Amino acid sequence: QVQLQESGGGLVQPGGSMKLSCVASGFTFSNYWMNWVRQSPEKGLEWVAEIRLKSNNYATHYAESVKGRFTISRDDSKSSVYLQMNNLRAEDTGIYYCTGVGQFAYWGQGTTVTVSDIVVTQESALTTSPGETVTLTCRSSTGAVTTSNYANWVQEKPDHLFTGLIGGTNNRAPGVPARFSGSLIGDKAALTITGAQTEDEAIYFCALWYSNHWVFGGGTKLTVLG
Amino acid sequence: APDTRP
Ligand SMILES: *[C@H]1O[C@H](CO)[C@H](O)[C@H](O)[C@H]1NC(=O)C(F)F
Repeated sequence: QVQLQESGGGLVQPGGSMKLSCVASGFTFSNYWMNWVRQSPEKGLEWVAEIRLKSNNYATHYAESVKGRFTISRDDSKSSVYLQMNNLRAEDTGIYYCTGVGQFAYWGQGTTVTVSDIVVTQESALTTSPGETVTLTCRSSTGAVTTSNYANWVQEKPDHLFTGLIGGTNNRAPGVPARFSGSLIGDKAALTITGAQTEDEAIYFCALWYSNHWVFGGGTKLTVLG
Repeated sequence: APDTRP
């Protein structure tokens, strides 16, 4: 088991500052890029920042929404990643997650922060039953999804529990069941569950890579009936 | 292009 554990959230005033931390175990932390992603009811999943390796001079990239306000950093000797958040805005409210590996296999439990253009489209909802084959799709407003978008698929279960399923279009994360597979079909990315099970009732998000940032889809609610 | 280390 890999473990990621975030901390540092809270209830803050607009204009304030806060620093989040995340400690990793169970994988060679210093060989992987790390990301922060936030979840809000208003905006769904939103990628915030990435930090690359020592060999990349710890290169960083940021969502346009946080550029100049947030700073990502890491300390490989402590297997930790940090997010310094300055000039907080109401729109920064959400649950913050550290995540990485191939490319979003592993997620922490999240830390809540309450402060008081490309579109990726997914089916809002799909209904299936056990033993059926169901395919979820992920479309880009830019045109065709290709292997150069490195499509990822992540599952959210209660309570805001995320697990990465597929990265690099069609690579299953370790320990992910065989019934999950990724593909490209008609210029969309697609997740297929071949033989759906009751426990697969969840929200599924896709994420697409565009040169130096990720854009998450709005999520699909999959109901498994019967 | 992103982190493609397995
Ligand atoms: C992963 O694949 C990338 C292109 O799809 C690119 O070639 C990158 O350098 C590859 N990464 C590794 O081999 C290693 F994990 F860094």
